[PDB]
Amino acid sequence: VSRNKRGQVVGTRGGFRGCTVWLTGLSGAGKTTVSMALEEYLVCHGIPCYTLDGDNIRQGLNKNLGFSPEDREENVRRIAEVAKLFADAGLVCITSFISPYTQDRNNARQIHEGASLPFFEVFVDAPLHVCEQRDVKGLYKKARAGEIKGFTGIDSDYEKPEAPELVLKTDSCDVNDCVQQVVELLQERDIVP
Amino acid sequence: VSRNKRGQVVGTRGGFRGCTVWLTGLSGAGKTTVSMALEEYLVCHGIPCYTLDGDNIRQGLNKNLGFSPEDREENVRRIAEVAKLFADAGLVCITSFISPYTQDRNNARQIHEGASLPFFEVFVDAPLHVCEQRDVKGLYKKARAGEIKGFTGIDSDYEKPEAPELVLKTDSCDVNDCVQQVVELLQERDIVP
Ligand SMILES: Nc1ncnc2c1ncn2[C@@H]1O[C@H](COP(=O)(O)OP(=O)(O)O)[C@@H](O)[C@H]1O
Ligand SMILES: Nc1ncnc2c1ncn2[C@@H]1O[C@H](COP(=O)(O)OP(=O)(O)O)[C@@H](O)[C@H]1O
Ligand SMILES: Nc1ncnc2c1ncn2[C@@H]1O[C@H](COP(=O)(O)OS(=O)(=O)O)[C@@H](O)[C@H]1O
Ligand SMILES: Nc1ncnc2c1ncn2[C@@H]1O[C@H](COP(=O)(O)OS(=O)(=O)O)[C@@H](O)[C@H]1O
Repeated sequence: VSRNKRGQVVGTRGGFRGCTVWLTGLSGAGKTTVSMALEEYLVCHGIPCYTLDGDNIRQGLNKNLGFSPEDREENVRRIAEVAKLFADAGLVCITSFISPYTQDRNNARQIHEGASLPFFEVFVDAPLHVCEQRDVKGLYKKARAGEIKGFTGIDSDYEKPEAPELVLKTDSCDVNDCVQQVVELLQERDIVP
Repeated sequence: VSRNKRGQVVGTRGGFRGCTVWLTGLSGAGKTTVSMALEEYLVCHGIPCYTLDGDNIRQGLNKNLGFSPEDREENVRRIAEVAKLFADAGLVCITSFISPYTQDRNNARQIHEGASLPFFEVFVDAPLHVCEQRDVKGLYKKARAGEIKGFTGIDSDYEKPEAPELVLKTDSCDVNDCVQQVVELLQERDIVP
């Protein structure tokens, strides 16, 4: 069946709006918080969606991947292909992964734009020194202590987005305020009516 | 957000009905035909769904897998995890893969029933001699000729389902008739109202 027919039966608000909102950023930058609140926002506004994150991907589909650069590349590649299917199905697919390599984020975008599906890269941008100081899950302490090897920002590279569709300054917005900025982008791009 | 809230915004017909319809069977048994017509049927009845098949999975997510037993196991494992996400999102996920190994089909089921998501194994059951004689894509000729190695039914095993939820005798039903049997199962299980 065609995408337009999907858009008729997916959700109450007519129109096909499948797409992928690709969050990227350091550990503790707020990706989980923003993605969960974005999901709540969309559902409350009648827009079916689904979130892919480390919790539901790296314990399942990607349980056989570590954090070597090669495994992060394959992690993101698989996530991009799954997000493309969710977008093709008519859902707003929100992805919440560190995704530290420019090439793999751009490969994820190419998979979508080849299939003529919208792809929005959102750089969840908090300074590393802020993420370390808050250390919301204690991970940065263990990384400095050597108990987690190759942790992004400490012993593994994060390549900052140079051309995201949106930059979220999460040391300066509360959850709902950063969500409002994502909603504005989705309205501009005719995802959210 | 919860599954019940998803069921409110996914589709027009209220109620959460996410699940996976897992087709299994020999090449040429009719999996593609039945899955595509099932998708058409559900969409026409206002039920959002999505089909995973060799066309959209083995050229994308699973492009790095062959047909060794080990690669078929990983192929099915990844597909099962993706189907579980689609079911969790509230969609009827139709899968259309040979899935020749009992253990991997049962592992796929366990992934779903652990997450309390319904899983319906449909054995698309045509005799191998029938599939060979029709040879709808010419594949069986190339398998006998040695141009495709380890082709299911010729140089690779198909373990017949012993406990499917439904057996589809596709040498004896036309497309719509086999679809009607799947619809009956989904009605019995409160997926289709
Ligand atoms: N001053 C603030 N008040 C409320 N929420 C905030 C504030 N600053 C950031 N956030 C939100 O908190 C999450 C993490 O922000 P961060 O500054 O990394 O940690 P923390 O919020 O614990 O200070 C992000 O989703 C962000 O949107
Ligand atoms: N007598 C029939 N008339 C119409 N469709 C059929 C008939 N027998 C099978 N089918 C459908 O054709 C597809 C493949 O059936 P199969 O017998 O393997 O090949 P073929 O249909 O070319 O004879 C299946 O989806 C099945 O539902
Ligand atoms: N070495 C690590 N580097 C970054 N995150 C890690 C590492 N080890 C475990 N984690 C974590 O695994 C999740 C990050 O995974 P991803 O977002 O999937 O990373 S990515 O680089 O491959 O995109 C977080 O739960 C998290 O803190
Ligand atoms: N050696 C093969 N055995 C079975 N199918 C093959 C083989 N090589 C290519 N194909 C095909 O690949 C698809 C079957 O793939 P799957 O359904 O994904 O198989 S499975 O065994 O791993 O579940 C069909 O398009 C098809 O005919």
